[PDB]
Amino acid sequence: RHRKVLRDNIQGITKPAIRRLARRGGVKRISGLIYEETRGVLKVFLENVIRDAVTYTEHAKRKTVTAMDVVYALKRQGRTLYGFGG
Amino acid sequence: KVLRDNIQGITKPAIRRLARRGGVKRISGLIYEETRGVLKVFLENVIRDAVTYTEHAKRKTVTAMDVVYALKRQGRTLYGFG
Amino acid sequence: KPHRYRPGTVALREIRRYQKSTELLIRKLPFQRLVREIAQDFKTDLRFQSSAVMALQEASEAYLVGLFEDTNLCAIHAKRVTIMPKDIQLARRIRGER
Amino acid sequence: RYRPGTVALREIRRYQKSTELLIRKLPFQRLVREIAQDFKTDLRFQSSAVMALQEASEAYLVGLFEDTNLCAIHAKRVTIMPKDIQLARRIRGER
Amino acid sequence: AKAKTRSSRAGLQFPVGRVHRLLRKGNYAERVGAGAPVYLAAVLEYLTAEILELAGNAARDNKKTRIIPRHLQLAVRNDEELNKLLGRVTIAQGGVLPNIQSVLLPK
Amino acid sequence: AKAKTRSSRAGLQFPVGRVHRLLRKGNYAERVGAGAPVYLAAVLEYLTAEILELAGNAARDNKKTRIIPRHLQLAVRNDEELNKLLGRVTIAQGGVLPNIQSVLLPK
Amino acid sequence: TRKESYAIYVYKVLKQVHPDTGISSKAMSIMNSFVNDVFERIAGEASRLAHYNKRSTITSREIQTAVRLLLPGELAKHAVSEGTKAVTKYTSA
Amino acid sequence: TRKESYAIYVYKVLKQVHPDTGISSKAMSIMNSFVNDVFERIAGEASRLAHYNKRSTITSREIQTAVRLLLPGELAKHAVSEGTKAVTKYTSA
Amino acid sequence: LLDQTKDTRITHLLRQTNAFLDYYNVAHRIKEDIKKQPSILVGGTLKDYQIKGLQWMVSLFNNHLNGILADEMGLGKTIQTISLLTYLYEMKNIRGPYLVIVPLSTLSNWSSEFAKWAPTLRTISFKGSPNERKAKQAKIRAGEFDVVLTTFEYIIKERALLSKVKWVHMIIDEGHRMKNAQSKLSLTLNTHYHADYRLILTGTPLQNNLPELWALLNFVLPKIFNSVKSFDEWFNTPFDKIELSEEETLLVIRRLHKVLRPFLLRRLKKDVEKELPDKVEKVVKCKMSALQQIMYQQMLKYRRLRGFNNQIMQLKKICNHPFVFEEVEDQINPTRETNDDIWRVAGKFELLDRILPKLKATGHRVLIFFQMTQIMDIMEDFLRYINIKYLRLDGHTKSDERSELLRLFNAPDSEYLCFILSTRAGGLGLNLQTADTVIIFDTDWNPHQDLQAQDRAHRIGQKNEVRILRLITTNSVEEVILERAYKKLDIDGKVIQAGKFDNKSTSEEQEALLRSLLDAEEERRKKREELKDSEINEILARNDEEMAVLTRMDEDRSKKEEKSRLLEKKREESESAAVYNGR
DNA sequence: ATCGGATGTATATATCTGACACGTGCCTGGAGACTAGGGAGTAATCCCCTTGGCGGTTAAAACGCGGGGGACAGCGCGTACGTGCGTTTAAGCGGTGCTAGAGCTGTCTACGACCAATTGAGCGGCCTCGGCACCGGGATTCTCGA
DNA sequence: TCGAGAATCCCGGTGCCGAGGCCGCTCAATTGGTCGTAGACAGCTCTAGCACCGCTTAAACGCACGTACGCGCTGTCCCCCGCGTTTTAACCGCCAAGGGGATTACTCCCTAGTCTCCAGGCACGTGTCAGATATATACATCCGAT
Repeated sequence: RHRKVLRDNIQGITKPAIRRLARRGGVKRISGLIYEETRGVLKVFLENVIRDAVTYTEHAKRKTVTAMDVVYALKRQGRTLYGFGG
Repeated sequence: KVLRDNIQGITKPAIRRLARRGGVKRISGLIYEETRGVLKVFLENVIRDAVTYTEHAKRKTVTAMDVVYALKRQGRTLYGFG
Repeated sequence: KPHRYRPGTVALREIRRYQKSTELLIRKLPFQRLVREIAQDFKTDLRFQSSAVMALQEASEAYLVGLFEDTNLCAIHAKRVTIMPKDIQLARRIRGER
Repeated sequence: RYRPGTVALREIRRYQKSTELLIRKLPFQRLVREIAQDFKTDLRFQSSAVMALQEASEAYLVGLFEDTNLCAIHAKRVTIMPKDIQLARRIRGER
Repeated sequence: AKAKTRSSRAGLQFPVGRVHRLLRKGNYAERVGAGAPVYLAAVLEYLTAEILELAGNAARDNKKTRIIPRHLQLAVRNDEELNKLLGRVTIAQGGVLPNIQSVLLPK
Repeated sequence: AKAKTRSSRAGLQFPVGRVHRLLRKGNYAERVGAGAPVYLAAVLEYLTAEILELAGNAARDNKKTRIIPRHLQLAVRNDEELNKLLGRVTIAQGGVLPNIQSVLLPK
Repeated sequence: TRKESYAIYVYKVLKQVHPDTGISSKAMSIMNSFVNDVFERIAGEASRLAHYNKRSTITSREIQTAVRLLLPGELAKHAVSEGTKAVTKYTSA
Repeated sequence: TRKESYAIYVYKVLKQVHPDTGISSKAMSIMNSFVNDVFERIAGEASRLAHYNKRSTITSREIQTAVRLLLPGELAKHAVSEGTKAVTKYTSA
Repeated sequence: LLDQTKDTRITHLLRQTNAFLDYYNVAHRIKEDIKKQPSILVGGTLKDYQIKGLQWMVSLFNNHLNGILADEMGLGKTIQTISLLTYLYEMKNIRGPYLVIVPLSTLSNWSSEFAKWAPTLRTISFKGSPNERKAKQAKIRAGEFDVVLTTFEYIIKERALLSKVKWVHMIIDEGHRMKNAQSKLSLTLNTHYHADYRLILTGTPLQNNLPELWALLNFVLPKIFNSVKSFDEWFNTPFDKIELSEEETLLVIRRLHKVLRPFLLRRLKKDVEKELPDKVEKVVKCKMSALQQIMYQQMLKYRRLRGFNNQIMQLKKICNHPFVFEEVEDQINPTRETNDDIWRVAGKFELLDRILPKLKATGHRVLIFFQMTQIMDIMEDFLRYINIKYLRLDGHTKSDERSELLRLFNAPDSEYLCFILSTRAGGLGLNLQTADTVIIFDTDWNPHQDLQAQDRAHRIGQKNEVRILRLITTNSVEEVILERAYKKLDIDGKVIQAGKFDNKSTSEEQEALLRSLLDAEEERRKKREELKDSEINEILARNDEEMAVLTRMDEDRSKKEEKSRLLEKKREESESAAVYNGR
């Protein structure tokens, strides 16, 4: 029963990684300021999704978030994901 | 019934007006064709779906409800017509 | 020396005019002739309730408008004040409409 | 030394090839849980779920950077910038 | 054997009966719980209250006693969470929010 | 009194029976016509045939005998009408089409 | 053939918020189509919930959840409070 | 508890198009979730059709229409041809 | 000349060796000579040259220096290393860890050799899933060992565990795997930390390009790879020519390994047992078939009109790959059926159609080899088309599959006359002493694989001759590669000479080999700058009685008229051949 | 200019291992077969709404055009961003161990479906007076040369 | 910078038509009843998620270094905006006439609902082989120097 306080984990997304994603996208030359912008966007997005998933969960009276929960959340927001079951 | 070049019926003055309502300040002269292109496409899609609904109901008429269901189909929800 | 406004001012009066009122900006008869002309391709000999045509017009104008909004955002992003075909093409590309 | 900007154009051709996940697990997981605490507390995640969030995430930012890149190119710059992204999320209507 | 309406029993303005019919005859599930039609009608009442309130205010600020579509448009779009909700809705006769980008202005 | 399966009677690879169950137990209408489950299973068979065909080809062109998600991604996106259909789908382990804007290339 | 609508209901609500304000016909047709819309959404969510959990019966609790999904921000908290109160008084009388 | 899927069916189809090709497990899970998806769409359209015309019963003709809405371009023509043939042979035997 | 630089390296090289604790004197400074195999070694006794080679390896690390052993296949190298070890356990009182490394298949042979000879020692093996290695690994981590036996692989997989622990002596086998220091192992062994002393083997050291002597030699001592480009001295020098690559190398052959006499060793079977009865060394020429002439001679334009020159562009031309794209086969037949001109197109196939039947009458079991696996297809279809009993072994032939193929072929009565291979593809180790006829194909980059193909046959116990026809077509790019590998044959022959004066550590021998190959270069260079059933029967005649049955074959095929080589007009086969050759 | 080093590249090896394929057994969901009836289908009659034709009125589109402000292209510069090498740390992975909590199952029981009867609210007709369009006229303000 | 003229708002008057308030009045509400069953709830098992350790090691990071690009300016050129006059084509009002929907009552058969009765699909298995990686052999590219 650890006391759980997590802070600045958003730093866990790292300039190297974001840089990689950029590469996969086809970005050529990044600007140094992006690295905060992305963390902003991402954090938002997961806020929405994790929100919906958690909601589904509590509705089912489960303490666990199954993958199906997520897939229904993404499906809810109009991003359909395949491969995790349905 | 043969209708041709009615797309000209959309006129540089009108498109210009729409631009204004949008908040456009200064148009470029080439837009006037671009818009006719876009519009023509859009109505192609919608009129398509509407007509489909109609023929399915075995009616010779396209009611407004037909359209509203077509727009609703394409993800543009319209209100006020039912 | 007749009087003339600084070009670009008359527009900025027009905008403040049109963003006010609600009226429909496309002449009926042309727009109707258009819609029917398109309709012929799919099926022929069709009937339209007037209200339906009204719908197509509503959605149309209410679409192009938003289009020009966003386009305008692009042109401004380019440090130009004049929208251009490549601007629109960018817009319809970003949204994923085509 | 290579001409700067070449090493990138090798990286792109590298990454657009393969499928692997580009974010370290443990950091990303710690993130997800940290967000989760706010809404409800004391939650369980199936590993596969976390995998899902990562998948959708990366698969989102990627498209974002694609479109952004289209904007920056439209501006006759080769370097994406915060205002570029902001334009993108504005055009799509995501916020 | 004197009938009272459900919409009254909860003190609602929407016809809880009619809702409880639409759920069934709409095939939204096999069976309709009893609390549901209530709990739904309440929500609808609340939202419609929100819109009509705002459009009422703006309409008054145009010095008009009778709400017209333009008022609805401005009520929605000016508010946030509604705009968030209605974002893909199109209101006929709606017009547009007054807006101009700053850089367009002369200086 | 010897049973033949419907999926056979039409010569289909999909389980027309199972479809005709899902329609009912899914509350998609009050009553399910008889021709429908057939007519649907046919369509599904056709589409799945399309995807699997394309991914098969591309997979062969990577010199692999066993289809993996990447192959599906490339099969879809490279084709048009599918991409039109799946446009909002996200395929885990999907990667991206190889693409670079021309102006990025050196000259 | 009698069509139906919420027009009368809407109108009552109006006279509760702004006793003095008329509402033009078209501007009623909107609020009508609106309410039908929000109804179709919330119902739809109730369905695709009860389907997953393998309940066969839409109940209140679902409708609550569905609302908590669709309504953004504070409309959640307020609306939920509303319905809660409503059903409460309902059963209690 | 036995879950169900289309995996076997998909696999048969595969061996009809490419007799030699294996299909990895995950890459099956996709095609599964896919088919369930397209099914939910087409059914959904059949519903919200039969609702409007006030038919109470999904029939073939609807499914045809629904397909003609969802499938873009040529997938329309081909798929419709397919189903048509299928039901045809079905009744005829 | 550079000899004095080599002498300054006499001092300083062995200085570095002093840090890691003529050259001949100072390299042999510690001489301990024991002329019998040790006690604990059981199950027989080594040959004179064998115990003297043992004794030699002893002398190596008496002076405490690594080395190499070049001995020919089947001279007892295995038992030799065994003896060396054992001597190090008993007479040296060392015991301790010893790291030995083999190719997989051979590891069986090795285990056997530790069963017979030295039961006295723990031999740890590896195989069979991580499971067996849980037990065995944790067993070693205990400090439990005598000998630790493994393959190339589990050096990489276990490199953690094995690298982590200290070692004494490092025995590499097949060492020419070290040929390229870019090879993962070569550098991993440096990541592997170290056994105190490292040791190598080879069947054949390799290409005269000689990073090989670099890679190996350098890997023999850290001193040496510090000395890499001081090898680039005479590796640049040795690689006019009489006064350059000869009058210099009248020693420099020596002088390189006149330095390297002490720690490199070699032998030849003709030196020790010399019981190899005989075999013949022959070649033939062939014609390019007109079909493979027409547009394929022009593939210089097809280089742009498509893959890559050396293989899909080139070797296809050579009769090697008729219609691999197969649309040419389609131009002949869609149905892929038996007829002429499908097989005729190639000197390989048609040529065999000519020559083989005579052998089918003279019942000489034939060997066949390739590199590209796919030829074996049309080869089969050809043989079946003649209805010939044959066996093939691909790269997909599994180990026990291989044993079966052998014993069936090596069955005394086996009526399959021809046996098909692709040389390096399945070569590994093998013994076929039942086959009297070897025939070679195509390019075969480097000869050493060809020497493999030969060692497959004439190995001791082969009581016939061995006929060899290396199959080449006239006016053909294969001739280029052939001659390239032939000049390789020369200079690596000079390398054999290195293994000669270095081999027996004598003098009149070493100079006899000097004059030998320095004459060979003269002759060969002087030589540098149709089917005729009579001729063929002649090159096939091991006696005029073979000229008897072969010329009764020429009584029939005298009267009988042999489905020949050239394919000569079929226009749209020409223009369409330009299509597909351009596609 | 060569040219050197890192990158693909066409055939071939040797093996390693985990993941796919074929399987044997088992169970219930699907097929066969029959019955009831209600949704569906089809004549039959009615009339509300679309379409065509019209003759006017004029607002609005079309066309011309002088001119000017934006596009656009150049560019000097300075600087933030690519690269890379040397040092550090936290991810990856294999392991151990515990148990909160997922998931299933047997009863239960409240409770929603169905139905018949009752009855009042909600919807079509049907007026009306006022909110609101619209016009004209002065008041103000807002641009554009000083 | 003030001054002029066009733009636009204000106010008061005018005239109209639909927002809305009532009135019947059909029928979809509500009451008031059983009854079959979804699902709550103990209740049980086991599994999958959490915690923690110790370990290689591939990253991440810090950093110095240089140059490619973002950018600010400029000047050249011109394409679009602000206002004529011209031409027409929409608009509005009016009409008639007819098809296409809508309604209406009628027949009938396709689906639901049960009831048995299997074999098709699912779950666990133990195997072979496709990818994985390292090796062998050439040549060709590329690129960032010369």
